[PDB]
Amino acid sequence: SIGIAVILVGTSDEVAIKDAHEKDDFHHLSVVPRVELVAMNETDPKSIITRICDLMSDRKIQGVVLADDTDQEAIAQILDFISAQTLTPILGIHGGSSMIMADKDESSMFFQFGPSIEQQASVMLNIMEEYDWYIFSIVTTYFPGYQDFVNKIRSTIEVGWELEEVLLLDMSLDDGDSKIQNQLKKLQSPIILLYCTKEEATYIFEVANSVGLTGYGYTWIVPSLVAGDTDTVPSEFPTGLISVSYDEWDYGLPARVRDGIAIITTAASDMLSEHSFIPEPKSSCYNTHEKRIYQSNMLNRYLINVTFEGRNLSFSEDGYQMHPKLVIILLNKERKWERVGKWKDKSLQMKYYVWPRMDHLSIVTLEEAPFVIVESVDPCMRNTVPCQKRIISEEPGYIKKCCKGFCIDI
Amino acid sequence: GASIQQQATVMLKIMQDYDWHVFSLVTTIFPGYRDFISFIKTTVDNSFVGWDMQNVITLDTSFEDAKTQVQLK
Amino acid sequence: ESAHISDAVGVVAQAVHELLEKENITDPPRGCVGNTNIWKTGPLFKRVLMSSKYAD
Amino acid sequence: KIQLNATSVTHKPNAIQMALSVCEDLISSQVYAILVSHPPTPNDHFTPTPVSYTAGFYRIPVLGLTTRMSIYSDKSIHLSFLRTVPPYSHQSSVWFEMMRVYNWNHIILL
Ligand SMILES: *[C@@H]1O[C@H](CO)[C@@H](O[C@@H]2O[C@H](CO)[C@@H](O)[C@H](O)[C@H]2NC(C)=O)[C@H](O)[C@H]1NC(C)=O
Ligand SMILES: *[C@@H]1O[C@H](CO)[C@@H](O[C@@H]2O[C@H](CO)[C@@H](O)[C@H](O)[C@H]2NC(C)=O)[C@H](O)[C@H]1NC(C)=O
Ligand SMILES: *[C@@H]1O[C@H](CO)[C@@H](O)[C@H](O)[C@H]1NC(C)=O
Repeated sequence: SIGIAVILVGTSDEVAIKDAHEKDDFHHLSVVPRVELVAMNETDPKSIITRICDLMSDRKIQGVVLADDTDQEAIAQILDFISAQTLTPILGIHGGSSMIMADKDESSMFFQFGPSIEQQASVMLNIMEEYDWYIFSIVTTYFPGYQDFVNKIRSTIEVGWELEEVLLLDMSLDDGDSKIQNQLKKLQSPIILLYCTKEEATYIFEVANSVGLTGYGYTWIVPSLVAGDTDTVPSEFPTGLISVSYDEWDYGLPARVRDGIAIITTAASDMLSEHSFIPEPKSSCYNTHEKRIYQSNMLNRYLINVTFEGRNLSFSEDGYQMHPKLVIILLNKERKWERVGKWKDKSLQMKYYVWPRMDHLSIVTLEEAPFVIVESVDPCMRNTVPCQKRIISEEPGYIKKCCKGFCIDI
Repeated sequence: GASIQQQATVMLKIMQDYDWHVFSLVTTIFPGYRDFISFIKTTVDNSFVGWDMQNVITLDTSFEDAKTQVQLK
Repeated sequence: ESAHISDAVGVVAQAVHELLEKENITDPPRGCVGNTNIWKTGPLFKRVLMSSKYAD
Repeated sequence: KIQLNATSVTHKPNAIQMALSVCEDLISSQVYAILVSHPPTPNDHFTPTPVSYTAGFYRIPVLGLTTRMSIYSDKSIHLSFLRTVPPYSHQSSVWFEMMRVYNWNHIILL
C-alpha cells in the first residue's frame, strides 16, 4: 500500500497515462501501490515545494515522479535538494526532469532516465568508426560536465585516430567575439565536436557563419542537450547536423510512468522482504529534520538493481541508467530531424550503408590471387582498404571486407 | 633605373645565393602583377635550382579577413 | 567582521556606481510567482565586477 | 539620485525553511547583492549554499565573507558566487614560498 506521487506540468495525455497506469503485473508481490496523479505548472520552485509538501503530508508520499516539457536543467538541480532532504526518493523520466546534472548528493535518492556523458562519447566514437572519419577536433564551454567528456574521449582513443585540436571557450566574458573568431582559426580537421548550451550553441554558430567554417566540407556532431526539443529548430543550425537523442518516439510517457512505478514498487518490495522492513516514516513536511531518523541506507542498494521481465532498468551510482536506448538524428535541408540509426548494447546500426554528402569516382574490381586479395574484417587493419560486397537473396544488403594486393598498392 | 623584371632576376639571384629554395607568391590587385607572374614562371623553368613554389596568393580587395585569411593560412 | 563588512559595502557601492555608468539597466523579476526568465545582465554584471579595482 | 535601502534577515536553526524564507524575501525585495557573515555557526556544516544556488538561478552575484572552503571556488556549480577570503589552497603557495626560503624539495603530505 505504498504511496506514489505523479506530477504532470505542461500538455500531456493524462487520461492515457491513468488508463495505462495499471498496466504492470505486480500481483506476484503484496505491494498494492497507491498512485495519485496531479497536474502542476512551471510558475516557480516554491510552488513545487508547497505542492510536494501537501502531497507528502496528505497521502504520505514515499516516492515522487516529475515530468515536464521545459528545457531548463534547474528542475533536477533543485529536485536533488528535496530528494536529499526527504527520505522519499524522487524520479525523473521526461522533459526538464531528464537532463543529467553534474552529480547527486550522497544522501540523494533521485534518479533519471538517460545515458551518461561517457556512454554518449562511446556512441559518438562508434559512429566515427562506422564511417571512416578519423580526423576530428573538440571544442566545449565551461559547463561542469566538460572534464568528464574530454577525459573519457582521451582515454578511449588512447586504429589510426588522430586528434589535432582541442578548444575551450569561456563565454562569461563579453566582447570576446573577435577573440573567438581568431582562435577558431586553429580548426583544421573536417569534423569538429562541440559541448555547450543551446544559446551558446547559437552564438558559436553565429561566429562560425561569420568565419564561414560550416558550409560544405565541415560537419558538426553535438550531444543530446544541444538539441533537446525536436519540435523547435533554432535559427541557423547548419544542414547536416548530427546528434544522438534519447529514444522518446518509441518510448512514450505512459511507458516511462509504468517503468517508474514498477521500479519503485519492486525496490520497496525488495526492501520489505530481504530486510522484512519497509521504511515508511512519518511523512512530515514541516520540520523534516526529525523525520529523517528512519534512514533506509539499503533501499538505495535495492533501487539500483531492477529487472522488469526483459528490461534491465538498473541504475548507476551517480544517478543515471545502465542500459539506455538511443536514437540518432540528422538535420536535412528542411529544418527537421530524421531517424538515421540505432545504438543498443554496444551495437551500432546504420540504415544508410554509405553516408550521403551535402573529385569522387567509384571503382569496380574483382579478386585476383596475387593482385587483389579480399578477407573479412577483424572480429580493417593497417595497409588495407575496406571494400563493400552486395548480397542478393529484400533491401540492398552489403557486407564490408578488407581488400589488398599488388594492384591496390599502385 | 631598372624595370620590374631586372629587379626580379636580382631577387632570385639573392635567394639562390642563400639556398632558400622553398617559397610562395603573394600578389595584390596592383597593376602589372601578371607580367611579374609570367616572368617568374619563365625564369624558374630554365634554372639550375629547381625551386619549390607554393601556389600564388592573390588578393581580391582590402582583405575582409574572412576568405583572404584562408589563403594566408 | 566590523572592518570586513565596511570593506565589502564600500566595494559594493563603487561597483554599483561603476555599473550605473553603462546602459542596459535590468532589474530582477518577481520569481516567486511565475517568473522563470533569467536576469539578462547576470554574466554581464559579473564581468563588470571582475574588472573592479580598489584602493580603499 | 541613486537610493540605497537596507534589508537583512535573521537566523533560524533549520535550513529548508531558512532557504525558503530567504528566497521569498529576496525575490520580493529585488536585491542586487547578497552578504552572509556567519563564521560561528553552531552547525559545523557552513552552508550558505542554497542562497547562492537560488541567486544563480537568476545569475545574481554572491560575495562570501566567512567560509574559506574550496567548494565555492568551483564556478561550474557555483556559477554566481565570489568571496574575499582566499581558501586554504593559498596556504599551499605559502608553504611553497617557505620551501623556497629553506630549500626543501621532498615532503610528506597527508
Ligand atoms: C543484480 O544482482 C545480481 C546478483 O548479485 C547480479 O548478478 C551478478 O552479476 C555479476 C556481474 O555480472 C556476476 O559476477 C554474478 O555472478 C551475478 N550473480 C547472480 C546471482 O546473478 C546482477 O548483475 C545485478 N544487476 C545489476 C546491474 O545490479
Ligand atoms: C526598504 O526596505 C524595508 C525592509 O528593510 C522595506 O520594509 C519591508 O516592507 C515589506 C512590504 O511592506 C514588509 O513585508 C516587510 O516586513 C518590511 N520590512 C521592514 C523591516 O520594514 C521597505 O518597504 C523598503 N522600502 C523601499 C524603499 O522599497
Ligand atoms: C578590526 O578592524 C577595525 C577597523 O579597521 C580596527 O580598528 C580594529 O583594530 C581591528 N581589530 C582589532 C581588535 O585589532
